[PDB]
Amino acid sequence: LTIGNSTITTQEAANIIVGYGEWPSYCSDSDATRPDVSVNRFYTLDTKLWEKSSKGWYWKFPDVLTETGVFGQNAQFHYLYRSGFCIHVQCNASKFHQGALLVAVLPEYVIGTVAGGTGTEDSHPPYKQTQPGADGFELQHPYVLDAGIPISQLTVCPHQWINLRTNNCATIIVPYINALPFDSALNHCNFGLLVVPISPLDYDQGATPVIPITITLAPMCSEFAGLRQ
Amino acid sequence: LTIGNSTITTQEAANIIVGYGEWPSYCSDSDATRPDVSVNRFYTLDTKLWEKSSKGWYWKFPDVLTETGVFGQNAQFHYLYRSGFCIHVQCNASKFHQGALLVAVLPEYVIGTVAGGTGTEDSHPPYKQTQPGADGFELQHPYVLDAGIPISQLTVCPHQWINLRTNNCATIIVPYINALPFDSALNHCNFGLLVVPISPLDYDQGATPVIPITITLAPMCSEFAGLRQ
Amino acid sequence: TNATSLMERLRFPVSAQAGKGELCAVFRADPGRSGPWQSTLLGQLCGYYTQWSGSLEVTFMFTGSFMATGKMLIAYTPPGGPLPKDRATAMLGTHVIWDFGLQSSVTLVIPWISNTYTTGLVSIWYQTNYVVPIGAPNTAYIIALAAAQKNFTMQLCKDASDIL
Amino acid sequence: TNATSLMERLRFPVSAQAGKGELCAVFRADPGRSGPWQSTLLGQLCGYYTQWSGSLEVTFMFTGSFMATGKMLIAYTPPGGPLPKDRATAMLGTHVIWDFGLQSSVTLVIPWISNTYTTGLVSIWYQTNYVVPIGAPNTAYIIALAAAQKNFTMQLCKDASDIL
Amino acid sequence: SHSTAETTLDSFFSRAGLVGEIDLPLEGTTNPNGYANWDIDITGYAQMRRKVELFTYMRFDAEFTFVACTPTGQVVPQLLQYMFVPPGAPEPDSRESLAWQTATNPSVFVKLSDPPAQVSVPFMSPASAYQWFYDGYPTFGEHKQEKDLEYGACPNNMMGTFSVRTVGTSKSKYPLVIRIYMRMKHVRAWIPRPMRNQNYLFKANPNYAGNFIKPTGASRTAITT
Amino acid sequence: YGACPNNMMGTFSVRTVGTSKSKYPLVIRIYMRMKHVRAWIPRPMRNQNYLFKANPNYAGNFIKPTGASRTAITT
Repeated sequence: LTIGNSTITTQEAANIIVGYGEWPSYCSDSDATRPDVSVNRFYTLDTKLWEKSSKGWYWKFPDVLTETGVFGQNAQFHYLYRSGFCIHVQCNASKFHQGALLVAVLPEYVIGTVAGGTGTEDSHPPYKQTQPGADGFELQHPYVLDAGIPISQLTVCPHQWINLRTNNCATIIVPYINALPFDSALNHCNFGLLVVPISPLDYDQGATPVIPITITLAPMCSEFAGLRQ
Repeated sequence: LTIGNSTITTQEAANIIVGYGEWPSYCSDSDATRPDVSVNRFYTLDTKLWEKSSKGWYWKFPDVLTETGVFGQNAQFHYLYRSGFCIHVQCNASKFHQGALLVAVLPEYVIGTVAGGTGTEDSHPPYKQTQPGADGFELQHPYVLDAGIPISQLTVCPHQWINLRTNNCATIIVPYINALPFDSALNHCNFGLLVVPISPLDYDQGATPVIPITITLAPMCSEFAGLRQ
Repeated sequence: TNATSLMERLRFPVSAQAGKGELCAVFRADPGRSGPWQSTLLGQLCGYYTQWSGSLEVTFMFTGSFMATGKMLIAYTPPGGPLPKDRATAMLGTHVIWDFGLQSSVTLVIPWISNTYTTGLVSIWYQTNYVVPIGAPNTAYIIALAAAQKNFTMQLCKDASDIL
Repeated sequence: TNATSLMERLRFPVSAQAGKGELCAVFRADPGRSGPWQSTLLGQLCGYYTQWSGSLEVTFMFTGSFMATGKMLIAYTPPGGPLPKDRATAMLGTHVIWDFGLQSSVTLVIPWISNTYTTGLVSIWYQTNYVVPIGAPNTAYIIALAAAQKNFTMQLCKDASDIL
Repeated sequence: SHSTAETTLDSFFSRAGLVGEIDLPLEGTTNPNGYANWDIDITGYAQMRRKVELFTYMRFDAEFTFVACTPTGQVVPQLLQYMFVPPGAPEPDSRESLAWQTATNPSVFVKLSDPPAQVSVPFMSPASAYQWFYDGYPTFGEHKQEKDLEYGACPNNMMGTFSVRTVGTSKSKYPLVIRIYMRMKHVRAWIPRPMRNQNYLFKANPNYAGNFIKPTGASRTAITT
Repeated sequence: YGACPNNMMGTFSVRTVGTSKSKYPLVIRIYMRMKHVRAWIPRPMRNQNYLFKANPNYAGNFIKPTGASRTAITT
């Protein structure tokens, strides 16, 4: 893609999947400024440690981007925000590497904490358990994903499978999907990113024990809108 | 003017003066993102105390707007800024008020501090003397304007005279005038605003001793541009 | 609240003693919540309903003295955000210039739209203190009036009267 | 069944130690009977119904090493007939050649039709043991997935839940 | 809903609200003669009065239902008939009054197993619209030298009354409770009046108390929100 | 967090009409069914039993849907 000073090469001979094949539409109800010069540069999320004992990572959107990045600082001005997400997952392995990673996006993924004892009596999640920042937290038991959701039923939603054999990278376009076009920004959780490997990483001794996995995102439809309050 | 939810009434039967009658032009050299939704709202500067003993006010542009206002906070992101200025001076007086105010704009108005003694030995201006913030400072001796510049020679530059008799307000359009189209933003002083009354305020006892004077500005040509550094 | 001061409820005065201050913050546009809203006919109307969503405009007509002059400034705050701290804080947001010679130019401009206290309020701040010359009174009265727009609707009817 | 080994339920390994043997016999395609079928969404769907008749296909995608080579063989057994005794017994019936370079060529071929245990099952047998050269790992993982065809239908609805 | 037809005036105002209970006990002092007369008063109940006081002149049709039951909620095999007396005919005073013989009212023979009958009366008021308080002098003469008691009186504005009685020569042996549900169907606005803010003290006069109150004083100061 | 004072759909009010107290004991039964069904946002169908109705919390000791199959070899 060549727009301005940006010059990158990607593979256009992959399986590009779009959710239900429908771009977001604009609302026309009555119930009630797009800078893309220094904001359109591609952002690379910090690399995760893909390792044999790695259990997976989860991220709440756009909760983790409310303040952390440039998206955070220019969302600190506008009360509302809505844009498309460019999923960018790539596999970098040699002829001696094995594995199979499953990546999916689940709208309205509810988080569940731990609650032991005979009597059901739960408290409210604290600040760090609700948003741990960029540090993240490794799933203790991904077989039901630390939330009572077993892996066997994650396929019911639009999904795709990652086989590192033929692809070198995968790009997924998920449109701005929501039940209410006018909704809160810092309150409602639109969706979350779950990366659950199926085949654990396998390699003989001598190779690099960690594979650098890259996550990149770009605003497909930058629209802050809203009003100053 | 009716653009969106804005609805104001001004007088279009006044003396509208434009500097040399020439809009700014764009540069085409090689020596080397305009939000107007929540920034286009009209900004009213804090009212100054027009009084009999008032000597005048001065302001450095865009030095006082680097951080103080919304213009400040959205200029804190872009390294450069350039826009037009809408001078908005109005006179509100009764049938028993007298006076005559002289308002002019002087490009590259150098500030001079006090230096007494037989031997010329000057230091550098400190932070508060260089920019006093929004507090301002009243001129001690405006007859030479506390800078060795006598009032008799201020007429040499494009000027206009304020007679409160016929007008109720005055609007002046000064274009973005500069010798170098590519210049620093936080270093070079483009110009300054000087308000030197000629006829001191006069009124009999019983009326309001202070007249609320309003200064309003609007970006005629919002262009942040620049690069993130 | 006492019976000995119920006569001046209808109108409120403006004083010249205040300089670059703040007169009053108009309460949140909630026809259901008690207060000045319920005294209105529109508030009594909405008192029999449950939900209400819309954008409100508050018009002011200037009633100062003949030779009085000055600039008064109206600004609206988006919902969610708190009350502006200072006149500068109100100015750095959406701002509308009001001249005393033009009465009805006021229009509703929305601050910003987002894609997702509970509701925002509109506030007035003293840009310039009220000034009159010698021989003119230093106080006046201002009148506030509100109306309903086309986008004001209710969907559900239910019989619920709190008084009496 | 223990809680200390519930993590590896999702995937199963393949071992090179086995030579010309037999990995596993896929259970009878009965969405109603308990087992792996009920864990599936289709099994949970059919758990509220009574009868189901159709022909099923089981697809496998190969996930061995890059330099790994070999031939793996899939064969289906008609209903009524018992489990084949040996790899030769499986070969003497209907047989389908599966190459590791071609992924989706697998198709459903019916053994025979007659004119008249209860139902037959599909089984996999080790034609060639998994071989890798020096420096390559000797184990891998394989994924199994099933889908529904057009000829899959139910005629009667009835409210019957066993859990809970 | 999505359709605006559900949110119209018909559904906004169509609601059968309680107007009152008719007390006809086995023994008592109010009506020991085995029958009672209930005048139709819209100002008697506060909420319907508060609803109708928004307007002055209007035009609607009236439908009445008589729901009768015991205080225990059970039914008894007793013969009852609902008969309305026109204003022209005088209200019955005795159990054997001739007002019970109005031929203009048809009769229906049913049992308590049948749900309560439905009766409808149109707008039969001599005037074109309702008026509960009469401003002026009912006398159409020059007589203003005596004590004018007619001020506010209107001997012509009665809409009639209902006559529910126990049919039969033998006295009823069961206590009964009667409930009546009202709603307006056809509503039109002709002359608007301000909707009342201060509570009324009497129903037949617009008089008020000498100690007025404030609708609400929750807002302690204008500064605080 | 998790509270919604706006989501109540209302409630039913069944009472004994009349001033006198009812002298009979009663039992009331209610039958429900859905007529017009449409699917908008699918979610996985629950496998693990819920412990509470107002929260999605679960038990600390998870179970297996079925373990009838002793070995993969046997059918």
